[PDB]
Amino acid sequence: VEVLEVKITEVECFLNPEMGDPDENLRGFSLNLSAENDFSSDSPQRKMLPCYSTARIPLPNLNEDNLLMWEAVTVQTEVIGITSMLNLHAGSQKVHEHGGGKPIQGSNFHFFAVGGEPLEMQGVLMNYRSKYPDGTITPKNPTAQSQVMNTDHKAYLDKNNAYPVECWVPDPSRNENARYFGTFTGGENVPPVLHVTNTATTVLLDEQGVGPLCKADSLYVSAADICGLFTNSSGTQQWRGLARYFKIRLRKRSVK
Amino acid sequence: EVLEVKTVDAITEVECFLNPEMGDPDENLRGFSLNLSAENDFSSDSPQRKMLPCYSTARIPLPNLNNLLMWEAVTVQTEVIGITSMLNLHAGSQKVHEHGGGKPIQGSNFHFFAVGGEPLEMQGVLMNYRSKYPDGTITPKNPTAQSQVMNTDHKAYLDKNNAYPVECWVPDPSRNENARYFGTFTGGENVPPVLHVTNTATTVLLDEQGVGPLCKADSLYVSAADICGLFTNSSGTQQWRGLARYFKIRLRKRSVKN
Amino acid sequence: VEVLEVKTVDAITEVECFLNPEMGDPDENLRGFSLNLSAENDFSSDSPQRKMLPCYSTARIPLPNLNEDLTGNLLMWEAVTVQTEVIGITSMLNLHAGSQKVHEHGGGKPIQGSNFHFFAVGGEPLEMQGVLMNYRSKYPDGTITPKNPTAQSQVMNTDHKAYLDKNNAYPVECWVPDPSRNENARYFGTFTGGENVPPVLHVTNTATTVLLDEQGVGPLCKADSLYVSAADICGLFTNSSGTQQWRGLARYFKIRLRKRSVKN
Amino acid sequence: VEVLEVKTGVDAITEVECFLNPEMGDPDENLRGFSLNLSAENDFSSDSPQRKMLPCYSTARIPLPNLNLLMWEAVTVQTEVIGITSMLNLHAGSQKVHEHGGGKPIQGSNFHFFAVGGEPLEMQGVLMNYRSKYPDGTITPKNPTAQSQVMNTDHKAYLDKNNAYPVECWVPDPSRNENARYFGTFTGGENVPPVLHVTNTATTVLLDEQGVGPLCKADSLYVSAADICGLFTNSSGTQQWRGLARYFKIRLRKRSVK
Amino acid sequence: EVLEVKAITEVECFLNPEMGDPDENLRGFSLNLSAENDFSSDSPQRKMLPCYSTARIPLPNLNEDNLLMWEAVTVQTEVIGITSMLNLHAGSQKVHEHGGGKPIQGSNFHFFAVGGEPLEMQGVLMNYRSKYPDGTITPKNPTAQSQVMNTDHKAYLDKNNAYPVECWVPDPSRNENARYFGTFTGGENVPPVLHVTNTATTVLLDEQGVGPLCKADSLYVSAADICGLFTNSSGTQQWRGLARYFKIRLRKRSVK
Ligand SMILES: [Cl-]
Ligand SMILES: [Cl-]
Ligand SMILES: [Cl-]
Ligand SMILES: [Cl-]
Ligand SMILES: [Cl-]
Repeated sequence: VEVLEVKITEVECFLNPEMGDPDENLRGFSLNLSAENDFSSDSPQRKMLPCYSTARIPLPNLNEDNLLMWEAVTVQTEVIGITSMLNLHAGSQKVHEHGGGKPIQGSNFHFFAVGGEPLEMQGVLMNYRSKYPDGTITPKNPTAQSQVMNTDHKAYLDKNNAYPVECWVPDPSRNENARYFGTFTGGENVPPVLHVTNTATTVLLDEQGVGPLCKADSLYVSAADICGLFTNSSGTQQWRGLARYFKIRLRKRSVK
Repeated sequence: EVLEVKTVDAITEVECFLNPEMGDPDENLRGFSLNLSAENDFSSDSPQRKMLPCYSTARIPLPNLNNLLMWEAVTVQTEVIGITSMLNLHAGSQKVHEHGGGKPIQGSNFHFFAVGGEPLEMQGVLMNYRSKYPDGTITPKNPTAQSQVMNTDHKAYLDKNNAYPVECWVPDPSRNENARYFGTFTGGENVPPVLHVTNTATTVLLDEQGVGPLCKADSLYVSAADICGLFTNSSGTQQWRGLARYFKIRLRKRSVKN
Repeated sequence: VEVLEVKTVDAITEVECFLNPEMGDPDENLRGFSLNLSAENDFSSDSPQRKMLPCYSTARIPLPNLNEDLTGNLLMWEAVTVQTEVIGITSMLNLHAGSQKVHEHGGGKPIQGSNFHFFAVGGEPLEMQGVLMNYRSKYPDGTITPKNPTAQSQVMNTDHKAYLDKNNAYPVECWVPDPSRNENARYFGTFTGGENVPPVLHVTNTATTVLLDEQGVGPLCKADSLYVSAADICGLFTNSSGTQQWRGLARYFKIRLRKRSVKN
Repeated sequence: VEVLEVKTGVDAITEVECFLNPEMGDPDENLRGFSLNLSAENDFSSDSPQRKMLPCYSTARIPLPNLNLLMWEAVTVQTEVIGITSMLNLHAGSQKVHEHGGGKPIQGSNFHFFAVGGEPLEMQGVLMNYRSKYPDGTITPKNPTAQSQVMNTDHKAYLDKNNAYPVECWVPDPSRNENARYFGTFTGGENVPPVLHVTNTATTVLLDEQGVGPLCKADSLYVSAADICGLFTNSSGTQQWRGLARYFKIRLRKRSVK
Repeated sequence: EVLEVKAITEVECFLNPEMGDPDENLRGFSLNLSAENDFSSDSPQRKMLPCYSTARIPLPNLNEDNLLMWEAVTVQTEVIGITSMLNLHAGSQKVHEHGGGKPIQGSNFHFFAVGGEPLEMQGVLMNYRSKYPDGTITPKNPTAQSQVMNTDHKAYLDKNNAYPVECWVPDPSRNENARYFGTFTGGENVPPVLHVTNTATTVLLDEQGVGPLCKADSLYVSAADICGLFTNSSGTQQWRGLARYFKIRLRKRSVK
C-alpha cells in the first residue's frame, strides 16, 4: 500500500539464547556434541541443536491518533555478559598440567533482525538426509538440491526456540519489511571478538527514508548469538550462547 | 558512445541464485567435491573432473528495446546463502579429539562475484603447466612453463557453467571493460571462514564517469565462485564445500550513439 | 534534567587520572597479577579464591561547585572528550623473569590468551548488569556478585542491577555495563578470548574520543563528581611450572569539560 | 626540473599496460615461477646461497611516444596480482596435510611490492648477515660491514637490471625516489595465510601534494615489482618460494617543463 | 603564547636500532634470551636488553637579532630493511627435516616520536625486584607499585642506547610538546607485518593547528623497532631490530 508522510517512542527488550538447554542448570548451553555420524544415519537430539530466538513485541494501539503504523527508525543492540567467559575455573578442561581452563572458542554466529512482521528464512542443509527431532521445524521433503539452493524451503521465524540455526538463514530475496545483520566465523580454535558500547546506533531507514512498518501494532526482533564451544574436563563440547539487548526508536507514519 | 539516461518503466530489477559447482561426486554430495588427492608429481598430475571446483555463470534475459537503448547495471546486492549449515558438527566430520565435536569446515577459501553486459573475460594461470585436465573441463589450451607465470595466449569467456576450473582461471584485468568483478583468496590449512549477511549493503557498479555495465543483446551476466573451505571426513579425507550466491541487480535505460 | 546552552572564559576545565588495575594481588610482591588460576571445578563445586578474581577499577574525581544558590538555571560540568591509554605495555617484552621457556634453550613465553580492555566516563557511577558462566559459583567475602542467582543468571536475569560504587569489589567475570541504563555515561569495551590470542595495544597522544551524543550533549556531572571506570586484563602469564596468572596494567584518563546550563 | 602547466586537448592523454613476470630463481625449464629448494642452518661465517634460490626484484622500462618542452606525467595506476586461484591446486607436488588428506597450501613469509617512476627505482641495501657470500649474476651491497645489518648509507643502487637485485638485499630508499611512487607490505611467519584481492574498480592516484606525478625522463616509464606469495612444501619436506606476475595499467598526460 | 605562522626547512635522519649488539658481527641483534629466572633473582645482561633509540637534530638559529621557533608540521617515516627477513638460509633453525629456516616472528614493538624537547618517559616493570645492569637507566627505588602505576618514575629520553624498552613507555600525562605513536603485538608466533610507501605522511598539528615547537633550536626523534625473535639452529633466540627513517617538514612560528 501507499506510504505517506511522517505524522517518537522507544521499545527495549532482552532476547535469551536458545542453545538447547539440556536441563535447567545448563540454561545457555547445548547438549554435549556428537561426532562422526554417517550422512545416511544422522539423527541429532533436540537439546543438541541451537535455534533462532524471536519475540513479537506489542506496541501502543494507534486508534486514538488512511491508517497510522509505527515505523522503526534506529536500533541499539549488544550481546550481554561477554565477560562471563573470563571464568576459567568452572567446568572447562585444563589447557595443560597446572594450567587454567580452556576458553570458549571455535565456530560462532552473531545475528540480529528488526522487522514489522516475522523474519523470512531460506533453508540450506549440510546433509539433506539428516533426520531432525520432534520440536524442530526444518526443511520439508529435502533433496540433494537442499545442500545448495532449493527454493521450496521458505519459512517465517514465527516460533521461538523451534527453527535450528544450522538449517535456516535470513532470505535476501524477501524481507522487504525487515533489516538483518549477521557474521559467521568458522574454525576449531577461532577466538571470539565481542565489543560493547552505548555509542553505536544502526539506522533502519532504506534508500527512500522508510523504516520497517509495524503490522498489527507489533514488531519482531530476531537473534542468534553462538559465542563458541565450551570444552568440559571430559573432552565433551557444548555450544554457549548469550542474551541480546534491543533498544528500538519508532515514529508514527501515515499509510493508505 | 554513451549518451543520456532515460526517465514509467525506465527501471527494472532482476534477481537470481547461482548454485556452486564444486564437483558433485555422487547424487547425495551436491555442493561438495570428490576427496582431494595429494603429492602427484608434476610429470603425472591427472585430476578427476569431480575433484575440480568450477566458476558458476548465468545469462539473465532483459525486456527487448529500441541512437540505441541499452539496459545499464547500476547496483548489486549479493550474499552467500546457507553460511549457518557449517554449524552441523554432528555429520561426517572427524572428531577434534576423543569425546569432542566434529571438526569445522576451514582452510583455503575463495569468494568471487561479477556483473557484466557480456561474459566475464578470463586469464589462464597454472600451478603446473603439465597438469592433464579431464574431459568436460575447459583449461588453458597448450600451456608452456610460461603459463605458470603470465602467458597472454590463455584468454577465454566464462561462457559455460561447471566447465572452467577455478584453479586454472582468473578475471583478466587487461579486459572486462563492460563488467565489474570482486574477489578475495585466503590460503592455509587453518584459515577460518568469515562470511557476512545483510539486506542493507549495496555495491554501486558505475565507473569514474557514472556509467555501469551496458547489457548487449538485452542480456546480463552474473558470475561467482564461493569455495568456503575443506570438509575433513572421519577417515581424514578432505573435500571442498561451496554455497550458492544471491544477486539483486537494479538496471536503467541508457541511450547510446550508433 | 532539561538541558540548555553551553556557557563561554573560565568555562572549560581538564581533569587527569591514573587508574591502577585490581587483578587480585596474591602477595606483597605480585601487585598487578592474579593468584594462580584453578581448572576443572564441577559447576556444583566452584568456590574461587578472592585473589584469583580481577575486579573493575573505578575513581570519583571532584569538580568545582558552579552554583551561588540552587533557588532557576543550574550550571553543571559536561564531559566533551577523553584521551585514554594503557600504561606500561612494553613491560611484556621482559621474557627473562618467571615465564616458562618456549622450548629447550628458548626465550620465556609472552603473556597471551583471553583479554578485556574496557573504560567508561560518566556523571554518576557506572550501571552494571550481572551474568554468570555458572549460577552455582560460591563467590568469596569482599566481592559483590549477583544476589540470589538462578539458572536465568546464566542468560538474562533483570534482577542483577548494580552501581560500580566501590573499587576492587565487582569481579569482571560476573558483571557487564548495562546497555538498558547508563543514560548519563559513555562506555567502550572489547573482549578477545582464546588460549593463544596475541595482545595488540596502541599508544598515541594524538587520539581523542568525543563523548557528545546525537544531540551534542556529553555526560552531566551530578553532585560535582566525574566517574572513571576501567578493566585492562592483558592476558595470561605462564610460570616455569605451567601455572597461569592474569596480568593487568593501569589506564590514564585526560577528560576536558565545559559549563552547561540546565533548567531547575 | 621546473614544472609548468598541464597541456590540454586531443592526443594530450595516453595509457600503457604491462604484465611483469616474477623472478623467483627458475631452477629448471619446467619450474618457471618457483625458487630452488631453500637451504637452512648455514653459519653466518659460511653462508653462500645458490643463485636459483634467491628471488630478485622485477623491472621493465616502458618507452613512451616522443614529444620533442613536454614530458609524460604518470597520474593513475591500476595493478593486480595474476593467478591467485592457482593456489587452489592441492593435488600436484605438495606434501599431504595428514594421512588421506589434501596437499598443503602455499603459506608463510610473503612480500607484495610495486612502483611507478619516471626513472629507475632507487634502493638502499640492508643485510640479515653482512658476511653472506652472494653468487655470480646477483648485484648486492659492496664491502658490507656489521653496520650493513642496520643502516649503511654506502649501499645506494638503481634497479637498472631485471632478475639481478635480490629481494633479501634491497629495499626502496625513502630518502630518494622524488620521481617515483612505491608501495609494499612484508608479512613474516612460518604459517601466515596469503590474503589477495582482485577487482577492476581500484585505482591509485600517483599525484603528489602539489598535484605532480612522476615525470618520464628520456620518454621512459619504469615499473618495478616483487610478488613472493609464500612457500610451497614438496612431499619430501623441501620448500620453494612461489611468485606471481603483476599487471600494470598506467594513465599518463603531457606536462610542460622548462 | 603561540602567535602567527611566518619559511620552511626539511630535516632527515636514519636512526639505528639498539638491540644490544652482543659482538662486532651481530649488530642489530640481542644476546640470546635467558628464561625462567625467579622474580627474587632476575639479573639480565646489558647485551640482552633492547633500548630506545634517540637523536637531537640541530636546527638553524632563528633569533640571531615576538620571537621565532621551528614548528614540526609533518613526518614521513618507515622501517628500513624489512626484506632482509627473506634470508631463511643463514643461522635460523630449519622448520622441519629438509625444510627452509624459521622466519623471524613473535613479540614486536614499533614506535616513533617527534618533539621539540626530549620524550618524557613513565617507568613500569614486569618485576620491580629485577636487578638491571650497569650501562642502563631504569626506575630508581622501585616498589610493588612500579609493576602498575608509580608516579616517581619520570625521566627524559636524554641518552641513546640506555633506557631499556621493557622498563619505559611514553608518558601520556606529559609530552605537550611532542607526538608519539606505538603498537605492541605479543605472542610466540605473531607474524611481523610492515608497510613501506613514500606517499604516506603523518600530520603533527594538534586540535588548535599547532605542531611541536623546538625549544632551543633542536628537534628530538625517538624510536624502537623490535621486529621479533630470530631462532638459531641450537634453539636459542635473539631480538632483531631495524633502523627507522624520518623526514620532517618544519615552518617558522611567532611566540611570546
Ligand atoms: Cl520447507
Ligand atoms: Cl586458452
Ligand atoms: Cl544482584
Ligand atoms: Cl653498495
Ligand atoms: Cl625513576
